[PDB]
Amino acid sequence: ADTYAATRYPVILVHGLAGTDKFANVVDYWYGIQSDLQSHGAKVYVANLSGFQSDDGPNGRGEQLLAYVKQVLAATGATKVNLIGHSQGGLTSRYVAAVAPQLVASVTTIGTPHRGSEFADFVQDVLKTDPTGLSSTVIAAFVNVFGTLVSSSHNTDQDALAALRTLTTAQTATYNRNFPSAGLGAPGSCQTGAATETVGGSQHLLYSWGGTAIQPTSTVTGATDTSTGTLDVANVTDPSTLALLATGAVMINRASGQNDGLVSRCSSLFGQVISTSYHWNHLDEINQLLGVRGANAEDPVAVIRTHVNRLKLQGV
Ligand SMILES: [Ca+2]
Repeated sequence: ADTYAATRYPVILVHGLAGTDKFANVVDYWYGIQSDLQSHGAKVYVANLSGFQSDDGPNGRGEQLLAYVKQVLAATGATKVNLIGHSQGGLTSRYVAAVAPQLVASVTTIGTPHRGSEFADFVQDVLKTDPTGLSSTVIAAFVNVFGTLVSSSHNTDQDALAALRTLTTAQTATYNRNFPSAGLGAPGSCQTGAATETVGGSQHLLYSWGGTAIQPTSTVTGATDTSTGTLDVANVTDPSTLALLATGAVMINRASGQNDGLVSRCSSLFGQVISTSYHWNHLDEINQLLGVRGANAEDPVAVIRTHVNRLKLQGV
């Protein structure tokens, strides 16, 4: 054990997707990340949140996270925390930094759709005419795969789609207006904002990164998966690999540009962007499923570890 990742303030990992900190009630959402960071001296706490309504609604994920943050502080005697969120967890983290600015030292978002997801938009369009979504082979595939990851549910296939409602372009637009952030860039610029923000007289360090495995091609039509080789085992041992190429292809046909299967490069930009060139799909970002990634995908565990050291070096 060493102190490479020993930050001053505790680290809270904030999940996204359908709910809780587990996939199918048994697999850790942040696969293998907590034990790694702890072996490097970090104090890590993993949030467990629920709900499909907006992050700022009554008893919504935002309020749940805020309550959790206060329990962590009260138990540790620490005065602030470092928030690291994935997918919707980046939106959740934003709520806490906005309503209790004095309790947050930094906000890092990984593959967060700050400006919405074109796939979430597509699903909303289809259910307007096929309340089932199944007339779409892409939706069927998405549901089949992501339905198996839902924890604590009696209708996992339904819940798999429910998790996309808050990620639409329209919903995030509303959220961004009610919860502005210096970390966001100007509208329609596909540029990031400021590296820091001063809120309630508290300074926050702002960071982000995302994956761009899915690239547009002139010829799955119109898209290619750059995370995998020719004959890649990740295409077999991880069912989310081809599922996210399919959803990413839909995104590209909806003018998203390069993406991770659910979040475009432009939508992910927030604060200081470490990189968006990682050859990752949305689940590779969190070492899923079960540590499986394509031959061209970088090590996500190493990437996160290096970032917690980065925080330490910044004094948080
Ligand atoms: Ca994977």
